Amino acid sequence: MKRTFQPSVLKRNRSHGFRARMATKNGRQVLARRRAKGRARLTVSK
Amino acid sequence: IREERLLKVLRAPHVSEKASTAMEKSNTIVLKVAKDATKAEIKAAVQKLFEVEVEVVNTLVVKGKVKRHGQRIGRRSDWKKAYVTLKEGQNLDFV
Amino acid sequence: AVVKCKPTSPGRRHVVKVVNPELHKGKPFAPLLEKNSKSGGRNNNGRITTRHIGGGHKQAYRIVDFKRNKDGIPAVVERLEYDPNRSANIALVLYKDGERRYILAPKGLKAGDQIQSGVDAAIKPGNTLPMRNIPVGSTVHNVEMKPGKGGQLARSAGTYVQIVARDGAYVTLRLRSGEMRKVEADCRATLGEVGNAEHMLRVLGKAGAARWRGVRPTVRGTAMNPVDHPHGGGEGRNFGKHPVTPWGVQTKGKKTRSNKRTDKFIVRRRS
RNA sequence: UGCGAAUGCUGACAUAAGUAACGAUAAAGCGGGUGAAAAGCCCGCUCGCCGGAAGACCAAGGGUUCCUGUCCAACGUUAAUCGGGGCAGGGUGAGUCGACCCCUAAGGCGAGGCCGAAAGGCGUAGUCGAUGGGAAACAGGUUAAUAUUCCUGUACUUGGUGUUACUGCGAAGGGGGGACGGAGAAGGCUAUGUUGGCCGGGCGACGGUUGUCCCGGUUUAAGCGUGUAGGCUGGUUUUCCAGGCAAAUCCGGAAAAUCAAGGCUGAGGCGUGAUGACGAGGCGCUGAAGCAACAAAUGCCCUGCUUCCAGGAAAAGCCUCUAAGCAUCAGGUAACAUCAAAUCGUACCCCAAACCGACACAGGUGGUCAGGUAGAGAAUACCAAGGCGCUUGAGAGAACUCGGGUGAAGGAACUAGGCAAAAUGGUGCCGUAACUUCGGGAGAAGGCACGCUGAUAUGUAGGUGAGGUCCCUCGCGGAUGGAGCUGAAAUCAGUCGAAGAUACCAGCUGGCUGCAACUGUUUAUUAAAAACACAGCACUGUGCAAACACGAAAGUGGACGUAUACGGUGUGACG
RNA sequence: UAUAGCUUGACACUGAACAUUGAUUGAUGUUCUAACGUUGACCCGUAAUCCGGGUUGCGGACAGUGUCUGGUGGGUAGUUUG
Ligand SMILES: [Mg+2]
Ligand SMILES: [Mg+2]
Ligand SMILES: [Mg+2]
Ligand SMILES: [Mg+2]
Ligand SMILES: [Mg+2]
Ligand SMILES: [Mg+2]
Ligand SMILES: [Mg+2]
Ligand SMILES: [Mg+2]
Ligand SMILES: [Mg+2]
Ligand SMILES: [Mg+2]
Ligand SMILES: [Mg+2]
Ligand SMILES: [Mg+2]
Ligand SMILES: [Mg+2]
Ligand SMILES: [Mg+2]
Ligand SMILES: [Mg+2]
Ligand SMILES: [Mg+2]
Ligand SMILES: [Mg+2]
Ligand SMILES: [Mg+2]
Ligand SMILES: [Mg+2]
Ligand SMILES: [Mg+2]
Ligand SMILES: [Mg+2]
Ligand SMILES: [Mg+2]
Ligand SMILES: [Mg+2]
Ligand SMILES: [Mg+2]
Ligand SMILES: [Mg+2]
Ligand SMILES: [Mg+2]
Ligand SMILES: [Mg+2]
Ligand SMILES: [Mg+2]
Ligand SMILES: [Mg+2]
Ligand SMILES: [Mg+2]
Ligand SMILES: [Mg+2]
Ligand SMILES: [Mg+2]
Ligand SMILES: [Mg+2]
Ligand SMILES: [Mg+2]
Ligand SMILES: [Mg+2]
Ligand SMILES: [Mg+2]
Ligand SMILES: [Mg+2]
Ligand SMILES: [Mg+2]
Ligand SMILES: [Mg+2]
Ligand SMILES: [Mg+2]
Ligand SMILES: [Mg+2]
Ligand SMILES: [Mg+2]
Ligand SMILES: [Mg+2]
Ligand SMILES: [Mg+2]
Ligand SMILES: [Mg+2]
Ligand SMILES: [Mg+2]
Ligand SMILES: [Mg+2]
Ligand SMILES: [Mg+2]
Ligand SMILES: [Mg+2]
Ligand SMILES: [Mg+2]
Ligand SMILES: [Mg+2]
Ligand SMILES: [Mg+2]
Ligand SMILES: [Mg+2]
Ligand SMILES: [Mg+2]
Ligand SMILES: [Mg+2]
Ligand SMILES: [Mg+2]
Ligand SMILES: [Mg+2]
Ligand SMILES: [Mg+2]
Ligand SMILES: [Mg+2]
Ligand SMILES: [Mg+2]
Ligand SMILES: [Mg+2]
Ligand SMILES: [Mg+2]
Ligand SMILES: [Mg+2]
Ligand SMILES: [Mg+2]
Ligand SMILES: [Mg+2]
Ligand SMILES: [Mg+2]
Ligand SMILES: [Mg+2]
Ligand SMILES: [Mg+2]
Ligand SMILES: [Mg+2]
Ligand SMILES: [Mg+2]
Ligand SMILES: [Mg+2]
Ligand SMILES: [Mg+2]
Ligand SMILES: [Mg+2]
Ligand SMILES: [Mg+2]
Ligand SMILES: [Mg+2]
Ligand SMILES: [Mg+2]
Ligand SMILES: [Mg+2]
Ligand SMILES: [Mg+2]
Ligand SMILES: [Mg+2]
Ligand SMILES: [Mg+2]
Ligand SMILES: [Mg+2]
Ligand SMILES: [Mg+2]
Ligand SMILES: [Mg+2]
Ligand SMILES: [Mg+2]
Ligand SMILES: [Mg+2]
Ligand SMILES: [Mg+2]
Ligand SMILES: [Mg+2]
Ligand SMILES: [Mg+2]
Ligand SMILES: [Mg+2]
Ligand SMILES: [Mg+2]
Ligand SMILES: [Mg+2]
Ligand SMILES: [Mg+2]
Ligand SMILES: [Mg+2]
Ligand SMILES: [Mg+2]
Ligand SMILES: [Mg+2]
Ligand SMILES: [Mg+2]
Ligand SMILES: [Mg+2]
Ligand SMILES: [Mg+2]
Repeated sequence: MKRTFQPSVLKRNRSHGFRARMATKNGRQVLARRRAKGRARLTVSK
Repeated sequence: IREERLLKVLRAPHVSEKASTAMEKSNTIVLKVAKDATKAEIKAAVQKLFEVEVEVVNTLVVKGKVKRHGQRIGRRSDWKKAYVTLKEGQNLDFV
Repeated sequence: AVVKCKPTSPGRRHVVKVVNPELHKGKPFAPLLEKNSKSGGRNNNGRITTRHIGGGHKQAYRIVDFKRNKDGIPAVVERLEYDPNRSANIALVLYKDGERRYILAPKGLKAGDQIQSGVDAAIKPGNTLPMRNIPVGSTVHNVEMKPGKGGQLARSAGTYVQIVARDGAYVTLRLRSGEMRKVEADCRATLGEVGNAEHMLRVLGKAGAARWRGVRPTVRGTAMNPVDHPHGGGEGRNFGKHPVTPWGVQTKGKKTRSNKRTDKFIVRRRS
């Protein structure tokens, strides 16, 4: 049957993209936390 | 267009079976060009350097494949492929 | 006219509709409609501020003239039209200078009638003028509350207010709810009553009829759980508590009006 | 600092055990080839399955899985020479397809602004935001892999510039259009199919088959011209008023003069496109026929028409009118000639082994195409095009389990309970009770006929409809006319079988009674119900800056509503 | 046991003049504008249903807000119930 993950790139980028993170302050804090940990991938941008 | 710009747009002639078949049947040469080279500057650089009269230019961006050199996995860079169509009375000059 | 459907199917048994043959058929006037998007009972925050709203048919908004500021210009009723936004029907009127507008169709006004609005206008159904010039005891509708704000009182179908007294600058009106309210005499009104008085004799007949108008199902608080409604749940059918709204406030008789700004304008409460 | 325990943590290895299982019972057999090795690879002939799909093609999602060569280390639930596996190379060609771009919906952000301990919330002007509106291409050919992109032929759209001949052009403004609902139906059509003609080939391993016989084909687009079935709508003129903030020659209103027409839209048809392409076959060359009638779409006219209430986007492109400003200038118009149409995607899978399910998983996944025979039918059965035999096989034919078939006599005696099974099942006609809200109950119940052949009637009723004749500007015209094609149903007589709704498909029925009026909703994953909802009823609050609700507040919903309205509560048709 | 909300009074924003009236000081009522409200009208910023300013009109020391305060307050919260 229908599972919980329905892949859509538009919804993905509008929810978790880089510009979405930079738009809000908590998103910028998330990006800072990810840069501090040394994540090779900050967001879902491709 | 800048003369220094046309010198850098061309990369290399593309050797292949399809390219050779098009060269002797459609009178079209396949060339490796810069990724940012447009059709206008491609035609200008070809007419300036190869000394051939270009009819029309078709381009396409080839995506790089994933390979493995030893134990490391890499991704080859992308490159644009130009189908330069010369006029019927024009042959190609190799220099 | 009023007509009862035939009990062919179980949904048409109790349906009682009102079909007006004098209403215009076809698309309304083009340069008088506006985009009207449904809300669903949700405010700017997105939460449901008013329950039981949502769905229904699509509706274009008809710009209705409630102020009637075009004074000293005769107008002729072109045709009565249907309005889904209000319970009263509207009438497209044409002015002497070639201007079309929407007005609340009063009771009895048919196509081809002459209407005017102004201090110099005449006393007839559909004419607008300041309440200081309207004779006492007359039945008016689309009455303003401020001098130049537009008609707010008696705008539904079959509603009307009566001028019970005029003393100085204020005019005492008897509202449709039985209230006596003082209003500035400089405010305007329209003679007659609001048409479509047979609107209250209609019966939907089925839940689908209510769902077409944007009304959603109402769940009784007694059928909910204690966490959902103050009436809460229980073992079987138990109430055991005073009836209250779903926020703790006691309904069924408790007055909720608290407004000291407009008490001076209210003569006698309803009953 | 000492380990045997803490259902202790990590790694390795036993046990069950060479046991279950190898993932839909659609199915395989044989010959040849390669190969170390062949049930699984390729080729060939038979067999079986799907065929509103297990076929074809897109949008999402994935990203090289696409094609070629090579390898069988690991992966593939077996082997593997094979692969969506490893390695190398190749492959995606656009002014016309989509993105991009112009315009907006819901919604988002938001200069100033308001509000708020801060962080921030709302929001004007604006700017983003498709799932919507806006310019333009078709047919054939070609690769191992791309094609509406490459080639051939034949087209179309937009913009810049230059020249020639005319000319009031101009918006961040006004008007029109864009521009819009459900259901029903038939008038003409087309896609398409059947048959007849013609063309090419055959005269059949077994009784006949030179004919009313067998097989196959019988195709052709966009565009341009013509302007038809149909649909909508009176046209031109002049004087006036100024509603569209200013103006208007535009729209709006008024008055008279005039003509019986005018304009817009519009499938399909025909000519051209096309002396071409394609074309069964024959020898990379050539290549005949390529027509007619009938039937007919859910597709087109049709954004039509009728009807109904629940009353059914916006803006831009486009047309039109002028303000400021410019008057041999600019700008606009018509013709021609050149230039430009950039960038990005294009491979491949999308009823799946490639997306979502940890899997090469009996699940899910939006959109378009829609052949023949029966059939009302997109059901169903068998087939076409096309695609597959589902990645462990070979034997035997125990109990037992699973899915089915049949069954003497009896027929619910079983069981908590007719659970499950068995049974009915279609068309046409006849006929049909209590009760009833007069609509129903009802397909009540029940009964009769159904195949094939001949005649009525060498094919009737009906449908379509050619040639000829007459009429009129003279035509895609009207009357006539009926060839031809097509074509039910009924009766009569005969006939065959056990049986003619012969297969698949395809109501079991009646009586009493509780509950809920009913159609609907509900505990995704043990409860679908008497529970929830519901139309109806009553009470109650609210006079608008409404009550009420979300918000420290601003603000928003209520509602661009106004007591015949809105909110809350209880009950639940109707008598 | 508290608290959001609702609600009562006092003080501040919050004034003027008169009449009645309880004790130089309070309360009541009637008029007024100048505080303040205006989700009434027009104009400007401005080719803007936000906002600000101006004029006018209507309300008007009312409403409303701040501190303190009495009541109510399973709406919410923390707990007890040997
Ligand atoms: Mg080209
Ligand atoms: Mg390209
Ligand atoms: Mg790189
Ligand atoms: Mg509009
Ligand atoms: Mg609204
Ligand atoms: Mg309600
Ligand atoms: Mg409405
Ligand atoms: Mg209810
Ligand atoms: Mg109700
Ligand atoms: Mg419950
Ligand atoms: Mg419970
Ligand atoms: Mg409670
Ligand atoms: Mg009980
Ligand atoms: Mg009791
Ligand atoms: Mg140890
Ligand atoms: Mg121990
Ligand atoms: Mg254990
Ligand atoms: Mg064992
Ligand atoms: Mg065993
Ligand atoms: Mg076994
Ligand atoms: Mg098996
Ligand atoms: Mg199994
Ligand atoms: Mg060999
Ligand atoms: Mg073999
Ligand atoms: Mg096999
Ligand atoms: Mg084979
Ligand atoms: Mg089927
Ligand atoms: Mg395919
Ligand atoms: Mg993609
Ligand atoms: Mg993947
Ligand atoms: Mg790709
Ligand atoms: Mg790979
Ligand atoms: Mg492959
Ligand atoms: Mg081996
Ligand atoms: Mg293996
Ligand atoms: Mg390979
Ligand atoms: Mg491979
Ligand atoms: Mg396009
Ligand atoms: Mg918006
Ligand atoms: Mg914002
Ligand atoms: Mg700011
Ligand atoms: Mg935009
Ligand atoms: Mg779109
Ligand atoms: Mg392909
Ligand atoms: Mg406009
Ligand atoms: Mg329009
Ligand atoms: Mg639309
Ligand atoms: Mg429709
Ligand atoms: Mg046809
Ligand atoms: Mg022959
Ligand atoms: Mg023989
Ligand atoms: Mg034949
Ligand atoms: Mg006119
Ligand atoms: Mg209609
Ligand atoms: Mg109605
Ligand atoms: Mg001028
Ligand atoms: Mg492609
Ligand atoms: Mg493709
Ligand atoms: Mg699909
Ligand atoms: Mg599947
Ligand atoms: Mg998968
Ligand atoms: Mg498999
Ligand atoms: Mg699968
Ligand atoms: Mg079929
Ligand atoms: Mg058939
Ligand atoms: Mg059948
Ligand atoms: Mg089959
Ligand atoms: Mg086949
Ligand atoms: Mg397939
Ligand atoms: Mg298998
Ligand atoms: Mg057996
Ligand atoms: Mg069995
Ligand atoms: Mg059986
Ligand atoms: Mg038996
Ligand atoms: Mg028997
Ligand atoms: Mg029996
Ligand atoms: Mg029995
Ligand atoms: Mg028994
Ligand atoms: Mg027994
Ligand atoms: Mg059963
Ligand atoms: Mg059965
Ligand atoms: Mg029957
Ligand atoms: Mg019955
Ligand atoms: Mg026909
Ligand atoms: Mg017999
Ligand atoms: Mg059934
Ligand atoms: Mg009982
Ligand atoms: Mg029920
Ligand atoms: Mg039901
Ligand atoms: Mg359940
Ligand atoms: Mg329920
Ligand atoms: Mg507020
Ligand atoms: Mg509001
Ligand atoms: Mg109840
Ligand atoms: Mg009851
Ligand atoms: Mg304002
Ligand atoms: Mg408590
Ligand atoms: Mg504690």
